[PDB]
Parts: sequence; structure tokens; C-alpha cells
Amino acid sequence: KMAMIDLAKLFLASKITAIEFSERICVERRRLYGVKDLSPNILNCGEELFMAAERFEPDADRANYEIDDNGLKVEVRSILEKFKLH
Amino acid sequence: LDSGRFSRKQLDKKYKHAGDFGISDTKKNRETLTKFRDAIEEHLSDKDTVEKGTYRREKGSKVYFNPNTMNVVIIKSNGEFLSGWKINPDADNGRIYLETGEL
Repeated sequence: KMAMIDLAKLFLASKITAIEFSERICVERRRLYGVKDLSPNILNCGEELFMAAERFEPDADRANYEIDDNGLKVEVRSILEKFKLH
Repeated sequence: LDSGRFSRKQLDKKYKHAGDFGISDTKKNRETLTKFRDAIEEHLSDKDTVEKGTYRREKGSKVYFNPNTMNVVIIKSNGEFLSGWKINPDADNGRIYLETGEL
């Protein structure tokens, strides 16, 4: 399914927070992991969203490669577009 | 929890990955973070787990991969546990890590 793409849109719509998005995205990736009949584009899109969330850190003292709420939003939107799922 | 290459804080913010290490407990408390901390050490300890690649982002981080579980645990240059999760070989990111070690 597109639980991860959906989560991303929910996040971009600000219906859920970056923290919420970053956690649920792990639950959804685990769920869809290994599942067959998956679309490559959708699969990889979900993978990049997962790695983008890994970079998210709400604390002001986050590392230089880490990102905040905004930043994750920009990254996520960019990822959906990259795979044409926006 | 926060003893050794681990800290309670880091473990807490990364518990979202515990499910990849055989810990399905949906609750996040001192006892679950503990199972997480343990599942990580057991990972690093496994004889089948070996160093493979790095998480470019984190300067000199080293990643330990286990071909059986397909999991990876990232350790910072200073031996501090950074993060970890399961590699998906069917996803470009997974295969790229496998072919090049770049996480």
C-alpha cells in the first residue's frame, strides 16, 4: 500500500508533527518490509522518506547534517516530487 | 541504560527502530529501552556481525552489519551508539549500501 506516502502527505499537510511523522514512518516501513507486489518507485520513495526522517532532530543542538521540522518538510516534499507522488 | 556506548537519551530517540531488532513492544519505558539496549549489544556481539561501511553524514562513524538479520548499527567515531535499523536489499538504498558500504 502507500501508508508511507500517505504519512508523508499527512505530514506535509501539517496534520501530524515531524516527531509524529518520524515515528510512524518507522512503523509503516517495518509493516511494508518484505511485502511482495510492491512498486519499485513507491518502495524507494518510502526508503528516502525513512532516511530523511532519520536526519530529523527537534533539539536546537542537533548536528550540522541533522534537520529541524522545516527542513524535514522541505526534504519530504522534495522526495515525493522526485518520485512524482505529490 | 546510559552506560557504555549507550545513553538513555539516544536510546529513547531511537526506540522507533527497536522493532527492527526483534522488539515489538509498542510501549516506550525504561524496561523496553533496556531490551533495545540489549538487542543492540547482542547484535554487535554476534559473530556474524562485522564492520561494513559508514554513515557518511556522521564523520568517522563505523557501521556493523549482520547478514542474517540484515540489520546495521551505527557507532560514532567516539564509540557512542548513534542509530541502527534493518537494511532492505530490494531498495536502492539497501543495495547501494551492500555494494559500496555507504549508508
